[PDB]
Amino acid sequence: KEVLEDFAEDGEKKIKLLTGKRVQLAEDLKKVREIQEKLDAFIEALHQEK
Amino acid sequence: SLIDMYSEVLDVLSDYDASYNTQDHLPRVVVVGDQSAGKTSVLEMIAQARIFPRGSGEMMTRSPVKVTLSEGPHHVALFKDSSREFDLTKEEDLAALRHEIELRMRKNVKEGCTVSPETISLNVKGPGLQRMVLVDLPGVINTVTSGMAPDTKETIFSISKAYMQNPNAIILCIQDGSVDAERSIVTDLVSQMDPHGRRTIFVLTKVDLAEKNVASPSRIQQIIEGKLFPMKALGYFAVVTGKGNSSESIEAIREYEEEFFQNSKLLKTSMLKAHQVTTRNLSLAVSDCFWKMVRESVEQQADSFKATRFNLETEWKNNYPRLRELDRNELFEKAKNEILDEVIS
Amino acid sequence: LSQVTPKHWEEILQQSLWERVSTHVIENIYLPAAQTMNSGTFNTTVDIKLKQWTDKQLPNKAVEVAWETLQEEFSRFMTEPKGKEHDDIFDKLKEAVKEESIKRHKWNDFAEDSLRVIQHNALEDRSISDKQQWDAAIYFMEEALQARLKDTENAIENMVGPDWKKRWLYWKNRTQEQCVHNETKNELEKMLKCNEEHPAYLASDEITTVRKNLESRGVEVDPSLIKDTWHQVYRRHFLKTALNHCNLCRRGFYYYQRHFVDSELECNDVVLFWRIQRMLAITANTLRQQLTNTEVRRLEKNV
Amino acid sequence: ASDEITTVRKNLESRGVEVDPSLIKDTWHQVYRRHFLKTALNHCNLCRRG
Repeated sequence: KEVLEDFAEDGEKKIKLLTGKRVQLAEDLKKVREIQEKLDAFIEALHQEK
Repeated sequence: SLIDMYSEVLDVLSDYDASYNTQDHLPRVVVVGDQSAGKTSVLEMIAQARIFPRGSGEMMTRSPVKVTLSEGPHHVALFKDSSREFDLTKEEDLAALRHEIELRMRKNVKEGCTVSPETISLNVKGPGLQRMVLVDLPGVINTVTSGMAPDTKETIFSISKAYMQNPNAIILCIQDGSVDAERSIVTDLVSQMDPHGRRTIFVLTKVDLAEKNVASPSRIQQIIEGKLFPMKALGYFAVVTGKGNSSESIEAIREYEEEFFQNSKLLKTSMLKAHQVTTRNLSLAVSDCFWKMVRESVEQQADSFKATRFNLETEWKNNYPRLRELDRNELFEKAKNEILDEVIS
Repeated sequence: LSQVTPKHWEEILQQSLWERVSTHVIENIYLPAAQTMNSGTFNTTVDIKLKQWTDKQLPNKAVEVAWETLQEEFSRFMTEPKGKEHDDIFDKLKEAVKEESIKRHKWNDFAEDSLRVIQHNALEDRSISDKQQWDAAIYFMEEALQARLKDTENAIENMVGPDWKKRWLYWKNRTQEQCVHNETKNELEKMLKCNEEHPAYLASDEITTVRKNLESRGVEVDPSLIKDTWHQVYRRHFLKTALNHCNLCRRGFYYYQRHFVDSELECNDVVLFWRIQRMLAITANTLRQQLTNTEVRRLEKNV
Repeated sequence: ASDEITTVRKNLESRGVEVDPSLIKDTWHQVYRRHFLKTALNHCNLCRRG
């Protein structure tokens, strides 16, 4: 439990340890989806003003 | 409002894509100015608040600032990394904000340099403000200051070129009306980098000082009508940044500029078009053109992002159909639970 | 013209559409994706290519193919000679009206948009519930592969010539360049035999090695010629490898029925071809119905 | 030459043998010396009646 808490507080160690196709795919999908959601909100709000 | 989301999208795009592969697909406003050319005054006039540090001829802008103007209940400025609100309606808070911005400029400076290439995103809210994103850049110096790094001029040029790399970026050149176009290199660089002129906009400062200097009307008319300059831009505008004092209020400068142009003999003689002057006309034209380009670009980007996300999802199904996508934190939680299970086993 | 059995229309439409797009599908999509040994990456590339092509190019080709087939039947019937009883005075008028009618022809604009979604959902399926469908896809793949293989053999034969046994029977002698190509073929044969999973692309040091062995035979060959011969040899080898895969995948339906993903007999190509064949059948039927109903009224109006 | 080593190494891999370039160079030196000596011996036979 002590080791896990120390590892949790250090994200850099996680990045070095977590390297894989599954990890990168999940991270990229999260970032792309987050950007897309912001774009949808921006477009809808822009078009609803008029 | 809308521009707040657009500014946020640009910030996340820069973080997600370090390179300009995707950042070069959206319109942007690029501002380049010389030393003591009134670039800070013009940016302050558009923002309707003096938020940048002022110095007696010294380039206080030691780091680029991404100033965003949006719609808000009160005229306040908020940092991206800090939630401490600063009220621009009070002069005391304005002075504190200027000191905070200068402190941030010095903190971001790396070792061995004087001007850092990092850009700080600042959201300046206010009722009735134009919905657009502005970029502040250090002034171009003909002679390198002894107190600055030898590559400060090169860094400023590189930052301006990187910003201008976007084919949809709008160029906003700022110079001095008392200096001829042949004595400044910035105007030559702007013309060279935009042979078409489909997005170049030129802003001339200290027009009142130039008029008080008995400037030739032919040169002013040619600059405004795009005759002397070989490049053919969409249009040219002239604004007055006051008498040059670093303590003059924005409201007094704007009122004086309007009165000066109303009583100016050049405008009443029809030498210069009445809609080619004042900051209000320039701001409205820039905002409408920038917004229309943004609308078209964002539609294309949204479709491309949806298709790209679909490809990533399809790859996930093909490779890992019976698994669930989790972020770095969730994977850590799953890994530790498996460890505890093995301990029990 | 509307009194023809629907089966005849479907057969003509299916064959014409398939041959119109077979070259583009195989060369521009199948070949680039088949290079990778990773099934997941292979499938992902195929799906991305399919979406890009279907959303913009597929409806245009389908409309042109369907209109061309209608033109063939219509124009022929205008000019079918009914033996010695055929009249010739009306032929001139028939041709004049036919040309004017063709110019005024205009296909429905909404058909392209509707069909885009129709075939998109049809191709999205990835499950073959019928044993006979799996066998039909194998046969369809074999016919397509054999046609491409025959073209590859013709190009190879042109560059090299007949076998020494055959050339002796026909009394034909190979040219000096033809013999040079034959020696290069033997070198590529040994290279491919040693490395059965060699990448399609080439490297400069590989050319050097091959050229040295040619000099050992007293033959000087430019690197450009070696690259061209290697491309043809690799294409022929890959087609033969696919044929062997088809033989192995012939009895692989039972393994696929249990979702034996761990099994190395991942007949991804058979599934993809089955999707194409199913899509063609749906497209042929849909075009036949549209031809029989949608465009008949427009033809009558223009006449 | 380096490309000669590559060719030789590839033919060794075709036989399922991996050999470092240093070993190939050493073997080539000994082989060339033996070949040259045999060539000189043949030259002596030709030069016997010369």
